[PDB]
Amino acid sequence: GGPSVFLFPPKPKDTLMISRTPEVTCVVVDVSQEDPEVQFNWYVDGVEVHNAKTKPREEQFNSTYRVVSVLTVLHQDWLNGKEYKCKVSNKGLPSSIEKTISKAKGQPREPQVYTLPPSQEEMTKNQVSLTCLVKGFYPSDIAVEWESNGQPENNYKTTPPVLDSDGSFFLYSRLTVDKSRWQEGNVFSCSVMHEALHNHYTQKSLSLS
Amino acid sequence: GPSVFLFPPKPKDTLMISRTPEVTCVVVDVSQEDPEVQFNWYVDGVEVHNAKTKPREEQFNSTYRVVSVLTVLHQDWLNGKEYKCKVSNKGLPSSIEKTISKAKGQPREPQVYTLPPSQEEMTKNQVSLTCLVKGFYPSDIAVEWESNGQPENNYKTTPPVLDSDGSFFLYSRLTVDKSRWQEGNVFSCSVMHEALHNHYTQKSLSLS
Ligand SMILES: *[C@@H]1O[C@H](CO[C@@H]2O[C@@H](C)[C@@H](O)[C@@H](O)[C@@H]2O)[C@@H](O[C@@H]2O[C@H](CO)[C@@H](O[C@@H]3O[C@H](CO[C@H]4O[C@H](CO)[C@@H](O)[C@H](O)[C@@H]4O[C@@H]4O[C@H](CO)[C@@H](O)[C@H](O)[C@H]4NC(C)=O)[C@@H](O)[C@H](O[C@H]4O[C@H](CO)[C@@H](O)[C@H](O)[C@@H]4O[C@@H]4O[C@H](CO)[C@@H](O)[C@H](O)[C@H]4NC(C)=O)[C@@H]3O)[C@H](O)[C@H]2NC(C)=O)[C@H](O)[C@H]1NC(C)=O
Ligand SMILES: *[C@@H]1O[C@H](CO[C@@H]2O[C@@H](C)[C@@H](O)[C@@H](O)[C@@H]2O)[C@@H](O[C@@H]2O[C@H](CO)[C@@H](O[C@@H]3O[C@H](CO[C@H]4O[C@H](CO)[C@@H](O)[C@H](O)[C@@H]4O[C@@H]4O[C@H](CO)[C@@H](O)[C@H](O)[C@H]4NC(C)=O)[C@@H](O)[C@H](O[C@H]4O[C@H](CO)[C@@H](O)[C@H](O)[C@@H]4O[C@@H]4O[C@H](CO)[C@@H](O)[C@H](O)[C@H]4NC(C)=O)[C@@H]3O)[C@H](O)[C@H]2NC(C)=O)[C@H](O)[C@H]1NC(C)=O
Repeated sequence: GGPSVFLFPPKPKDTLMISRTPEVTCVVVDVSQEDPEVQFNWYVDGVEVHNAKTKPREEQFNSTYRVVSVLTVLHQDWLNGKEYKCKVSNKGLPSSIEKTISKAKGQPREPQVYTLPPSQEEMTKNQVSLTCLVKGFYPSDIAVEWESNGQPENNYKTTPPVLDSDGSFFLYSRLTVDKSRWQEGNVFSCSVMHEALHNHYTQKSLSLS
Repeated sequence: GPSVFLFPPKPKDTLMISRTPEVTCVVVDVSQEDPEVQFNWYVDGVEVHNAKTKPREEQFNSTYRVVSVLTVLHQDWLNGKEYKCKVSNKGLPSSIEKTISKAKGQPREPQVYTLPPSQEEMTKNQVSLTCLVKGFYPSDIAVEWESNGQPENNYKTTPPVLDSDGSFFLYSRLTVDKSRWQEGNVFSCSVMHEALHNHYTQKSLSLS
């Protein structure tokens, strides 16, 4: 047999906001009962760190255990492409497993944000679609949000990023609103957060006029 | 050990009786040590034998790639019959089994809306023509663009997204030169779905 190790990147919104906390997560599955206490070693560009909180064994229904270690990272380091390494080993055993992760390499490209009002044919329905097109960005790590008059909006869905011909990404975010709120003149805003934007943030408004 | 993958027929093939839909079972990572691979097809439990098998293929990583294709009936797929692929090989200690069928559920008609480019995009050399297709089920769908009867090629489509009402939506973006849009050419977004009358609909989009 043998345990498996998976490494997960922080959330884009966490890396692009100084006030939030980005976390790299290392997950070990298929740990047997009589396996020694799993130990973790974290490395940032080869340099070992020690500010990683490790969680206890979590029994799964397939009679294996699950162990999770979480490392807090600096926004500056992750956005500069530093390499994070998770070294998993049992206490005593010489076998060791390593996994690494880092940001996508490549030239960051600034996204272009366009807002599209609902089609004239959709006005007959009870609810209209507000469309936010975000194209031409790299890497694909991005966060899109909707809001109106300050408060966040709730009923929106965002497509996965699609790789475009020029090597950049684009996606669409669709906010569904009641037609009444669109005709009453309310202002809706599409917030985009990407590392290639000024202050990692831009915003485009959309209202009936 | 090797791995097996099972693919559904193309949505365009299942929505036109003039075309032929086929389920595709692909066996990859077969080692040259053992080239013998056996297929067994089942349609709602009943085994069939009318499926063909493409001969082996080389790979840049010193592996093989054998394919088996079963032709299905349009009514059989749209009714939800399960299709099973049982791959037997010496490289597999027990035969791998893969099943597939159309998503069960009440079909829902797609709404298609064409959206012209944003005013802010007119400052670029190319503009974006957007086709919103929402409220459809199942996710099997085909979206194409054409201008003045001839098909367009420079478009990309997002994968279907599960909306909160249990239906799917997607966007298709046709990229055209700003000149062509400004000259008044008519572009059409074609959508093919089983819940549509004649399985086909198209919405146009022009400057005036
Ligand atoms: C015993 O059970 C455990 C627990 O499973 C749970 O319990 C059982 C009983 C069932 O009920 C399960 O349904 C239930 O989930 C089993 O543990 C599982 O083990 C498998 C592998 O054997 C793992 O699969 C991997 O999954 C990752 C993604 O995992 C995320 O998303 C899952 C849902 O989609 C979610 O369940 C996971 O917890 C995890 O969630 C993430 O968590 C972090 C932090 O917690 C969070 O920040 C994230 O937001 C969150 N994400 C989401 C979406 O929620 C998947 O990525 C792996 O695929 C990679 O590796 C494959 C090789 O193993 C490879 O084939 C793939 O192509 C892919 O390869 C990667 O590709 C990327 C490209 O993008 C590349 O960059 C990478 O380098 C490359 N890596 C490699 C190695 O190739 C993989 O599929 C399960 O996650 C894991 N579940 C849990 C809960 O831990 C255990 O296997 C069982 N044991 C036995 C013997 O049966
Ligand atoms: C050696 O090389 C070969 C060949 O690779 C080729 O050559 C090398 C030299 C490189 O240049 C490669 O870049 C090049 O591709 C390798 O064979 C590959 O093996 C991998 C697996 O390791 C396969 O990946 C899977 O791909 C499927 C989708 O496959 C289609 O799309 C591919 C492009 O995306 C395309 O290349 C394929 O040919 C195939 O195309 C289809 O062809 C049929 C034929 O008629 C056609 O009808 C279809 O229309 C057409 N489709 C398209 C889209 O074009 C992908 O879906 C798989 O992901 C699932 O499986 C993972 C592993 O199980 C799992 O971790 C994922 O999470 C995911 O899980 C699935 O998720 C869906 C939805 O979420 C769910 O419904 C499923 O149930 C679920 N399944 C499971 C099991 O969980 C997977 O990524 C490659 O396709 C395959 N390449 C070819 C050409 O077959 C070989 O691996 C190499 N070996 C070594 C040792 O290196």
